[PDB]
Amino acid sequence: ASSERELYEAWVELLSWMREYAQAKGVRFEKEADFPDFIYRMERPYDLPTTIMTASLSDGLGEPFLLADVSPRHAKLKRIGLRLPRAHIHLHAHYEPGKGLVTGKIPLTKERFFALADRAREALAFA
Amino acid sequence: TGPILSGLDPRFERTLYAHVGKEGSWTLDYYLRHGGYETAKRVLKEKTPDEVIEEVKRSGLRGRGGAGFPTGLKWSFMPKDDGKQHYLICNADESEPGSFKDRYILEDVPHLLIEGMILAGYAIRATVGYIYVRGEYRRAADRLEQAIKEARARGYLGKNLFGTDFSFDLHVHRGAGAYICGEETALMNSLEGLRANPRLKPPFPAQSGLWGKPTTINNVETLASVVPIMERGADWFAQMGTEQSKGMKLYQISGPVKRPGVYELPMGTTFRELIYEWAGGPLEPIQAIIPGGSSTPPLPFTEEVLDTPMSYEHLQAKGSMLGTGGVILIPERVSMVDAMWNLTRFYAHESCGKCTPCREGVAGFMVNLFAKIGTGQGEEKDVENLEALLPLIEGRSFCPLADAAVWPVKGSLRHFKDQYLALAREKRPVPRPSLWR
Amino acid sequence: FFDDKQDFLEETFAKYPPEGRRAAIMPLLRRVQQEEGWIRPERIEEIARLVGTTPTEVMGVASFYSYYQFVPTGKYHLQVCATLSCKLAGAEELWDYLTETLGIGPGEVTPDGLFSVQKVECLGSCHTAPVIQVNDEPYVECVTRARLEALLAGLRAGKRLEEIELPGKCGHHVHEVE
Amino acid sequence: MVRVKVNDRIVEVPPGTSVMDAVFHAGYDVPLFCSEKHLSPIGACRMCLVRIGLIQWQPKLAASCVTAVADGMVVDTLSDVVREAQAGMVEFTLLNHPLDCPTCDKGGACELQDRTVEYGLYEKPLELPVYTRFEFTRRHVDKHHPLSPFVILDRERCIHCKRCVRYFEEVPGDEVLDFIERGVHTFIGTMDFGLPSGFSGNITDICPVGALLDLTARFRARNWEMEETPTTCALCPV
Amino acid sequence: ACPAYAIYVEPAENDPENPVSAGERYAKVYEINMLRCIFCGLCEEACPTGAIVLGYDFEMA
Ligand SMILES: Cc1cc2nc3c(=O)[nH]c(=O)nc-3n(C[C@H](O)[C@H](O)[C@H](O)COP(=O)(O)O)c2cc1C
Ligand code: SF4
Ligand code: SF4
Ligand code: SF4
Ligand code: SF4
Ligand code: FES
Ligand code: FES
Repeated sequence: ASSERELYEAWVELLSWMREYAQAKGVRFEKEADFPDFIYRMERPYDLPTTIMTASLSDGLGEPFLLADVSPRHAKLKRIGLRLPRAHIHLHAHYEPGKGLVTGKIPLTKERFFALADRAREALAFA
Repeated sequence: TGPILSGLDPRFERTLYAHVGKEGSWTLDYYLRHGGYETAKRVLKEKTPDEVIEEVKRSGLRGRGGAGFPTGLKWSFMPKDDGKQHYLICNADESEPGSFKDRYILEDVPHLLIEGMILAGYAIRATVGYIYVRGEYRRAADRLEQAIKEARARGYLGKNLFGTDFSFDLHVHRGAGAYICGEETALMNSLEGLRANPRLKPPFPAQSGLWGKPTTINNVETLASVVPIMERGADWFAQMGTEQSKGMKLYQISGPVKRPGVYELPMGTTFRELIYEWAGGPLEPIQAIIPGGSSTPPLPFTEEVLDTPMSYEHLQAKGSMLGTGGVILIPERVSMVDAMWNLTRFYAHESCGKCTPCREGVAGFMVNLFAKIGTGQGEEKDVENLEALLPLIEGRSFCPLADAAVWPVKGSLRHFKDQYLALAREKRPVPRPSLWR
Repeated sequence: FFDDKQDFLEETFAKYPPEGRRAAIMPLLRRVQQEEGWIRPERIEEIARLVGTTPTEVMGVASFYSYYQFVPTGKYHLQVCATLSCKLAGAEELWDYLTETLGIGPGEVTPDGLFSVQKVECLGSCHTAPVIQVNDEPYVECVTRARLEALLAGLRAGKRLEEIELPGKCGHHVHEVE
Repeated sequence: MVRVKVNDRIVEVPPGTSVMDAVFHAGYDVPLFCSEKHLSPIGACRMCLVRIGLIQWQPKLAASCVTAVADGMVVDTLSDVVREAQAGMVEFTLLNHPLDCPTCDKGGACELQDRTVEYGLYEKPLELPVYTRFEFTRRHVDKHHPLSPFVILDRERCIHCKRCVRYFEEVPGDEVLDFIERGVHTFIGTMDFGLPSGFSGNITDICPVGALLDLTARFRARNWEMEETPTTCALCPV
Repeated sequence: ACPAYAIYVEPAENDPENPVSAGERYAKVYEINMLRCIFCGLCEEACPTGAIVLGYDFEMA
């Protein structure tokens, strides 16, 4: 499917949010990894709009409180994930065309996300 | 009747229940007023430890968890007094799916269990017992804490007993769920308050275990069945089923079957008898039956299958085993893929991560195959893959969780293959189940 | 936390052999879990200090199990079974409805703050499938749109499930059809 | 002394020594990731699998870093079933290992890396060559994470041997690392900060993958290029 | 890879704000000695991101 395109565009969305919330609170933004399928590309033409496979929001102490990973080109169940560490909470965004980025069937929106971030932050952070 | 006692006939007498469903039966005094605690008094004032072993070793009792190890032998490994402690751990975290026999034993007739642990305790010279009750069972955990205070107050579960010199006590330790904690070695860590992962196997707890001192673990059924044995003789026990398949067992059933529940049937009984005579036939014809536990692998609905006994000696040979007697019936409305999908998303959840083969292999590789097949993004390749994955997992785990997760998917590709190949090869997702009321 | 609760400490520490000290982690946690509804760092640091063991161990033990929590819960922590049997009675579809009514999925809290949701695996009461467990208060056997909506409507109106009742019939240890 | 025959060669072996050593002693070889010298085996990485005879083989492959030794024992590490099971395990471990060799500062000296090239032989005369049979998204977690002024911690890389945790528990007696969740989700992490102990750093050599690295020497040369000069530490009298 | 020891690469730790290499690690010093070199091209084949790629200029002296 063309889901691919929307998925990546949604991944841009997640990133966009992460910079604003991050700068707002003074909590860090951090790139973790960049795609193998970018680093090791060198003659297969690149098409994607970002280079970042994994990224996180970190607290004052320096442990992450939120991890954010997209699936790259290779994948067979392409998804974007969130994970709160230590909490055993794992969220799976699929895309449903036009509906949005959904966690199952619930739309994942900015407001949703800010709340998710805050409950993470307030609970897990030590700083 | 007679020494091959199968089915309902007038000479089989219920004993493991006859009090459940009648609320207000968890009083010490209700139990006492049935003539209870005589049998404890008798063994304590009469027999030696050796005799209460030797009797049971004949009786036909054998492991009643998701294992079958003839219980005589299991006590035979005890050191029989050196000055070292001994502890009897009642494993009431039976939380393997499809299984719920143990739940009510704890809830309505606790003082029975407790008596059984007094009996067993005395035999292996153990002085303290932990009952590791499943954490989410709230009712059971109340009733057990309750029972143990009562029994202790009136002093039959005390620091000295009768005119005797055996002494015994119990503690409840309410768990926190988690299937893997059920495994016998896992439990000893779990209880000890470390993280729950199994231990190595060259010490057996009998020969050295829990905090250095030798431990014994027995199952809720196993313990409950000790009282009838000790009461009425080994002979009274031995009549039930074929030999090496003695005793009754608390069979349970679910699915779209007419009257599911616990049906206390003798062993060696046919499925046919259970599903029809007792459980009032099905509601939709069957695609497969997973007989006992969730460990065992499905058997297609067959006449020759229905007519096979329930034992550790007839289901053995049929490429299954008997888990907890908790049968599940699978109707043919839904897809086998969608059944196993749910089953192996469960097993994958509950691994412990200690082994590579089962950490990475099952909970990361295998499961995703299922996903692939059952989303219609599948292909023939994936089933070919899966097939080859199985001998690479079975062998190589460190504890038996893996083997319980592979067998269902092992058995299921021989018999129901067609469907798997269908949904994958044709790029067709599973249909949805349609049975929510 | 257990500073006021010192009888409770004597009570749980007494049960074990003195050399088996580490056992206490499970109950000590379990007290914090029921009464404040989700563990906090300070609790674990204290629990650690008490049992005379480094925090990191206690963290590992604590983080293993299914029951324990570490984030904002609601009032009614909704625990839907997702295993085989339950699927066959349409537990799947239950979770679809439930979640889409409330407006939140896993590890989130409802805007009122009365509802957290969370999956769980086989609860071992397959015959009366499905089931849910709210908080730690006995199993709501069966779920049907009615039975559910009654449970909901009560909780929403300021009454628990231990103090109200539902339509239907769910038996003692046998029950009927599916 | 107990008489063991591995494949076709015999070894003496003082009674009660793990099979693994008797294998290596005989000159045949097995891979192994979880059991380092002067640390107890808790056979867990599932690599050291052999088949054993006592003549009759056995229905399951024993992990040689665990079971004892006995009379006239045969231990086999050439057979079709052995190599096959190993091929399996190599692949399984590698399932979630993130790609990083060129920038991995564990360089040409990585137990995972080398084991792969040693044992991972599928079936491939004149066929297509085959590489990794995984084809779903990997684990992804944080990495490059300082635990202390001397130790940086990746958390993606790790293969979940027990070596580092095991060490901390047995040897300096201070626990400061221990596993977190469970199933596939599990990851090593801290809950004490700075790693207090004068002996924290040793795990860096101990980790047989590149998960645990020496921050003072993070990015200052690739592992092999160094000239490796044996000498003695004189900053104390030990 | 080289059989002349002609390529010396001192690595360095990437700025996070102005990365000069896509990966987390880069080459603060990259030197190549022509007067040693033999022009095998094993370097390029060995390089996994194919960064070093033999040229067309050759009028060097
Ligand atoms: C992976 C695994 C999980 C197990 N889980 C349980 C359990 O949840 N409950 C239980 O009573 N026994 C369980 N057992 C078996 C018991 O630990 C023990 O071996 C058995 O119950 C002893 O026989 P008896 O209980 O019939 O006396 C498990 C065994 C294995 C290998
Ligand atoms: S087989 Fe699984 S659940 Fe069992 S010890 Fe190994 S990783 Fe743990
Ligand atoms: S970081 Fe290394 S030593 Fe620690 S468990 Fe992992 S692979 Fe083993
Ligand atoms: S730890 Fe080893 S196998 Fe992993 S990226 Fe590093 S050099 Fe490679
Ligand atoms: S072509 Fe490259 S590998 Fe060959 S000598 Fe030159 S610098 Fe070395
Ligand atoms: S499958 Fe739900 S209670 Fe068993
Ligand atoms: S070295 Fe044997 S299982 Fe790890």
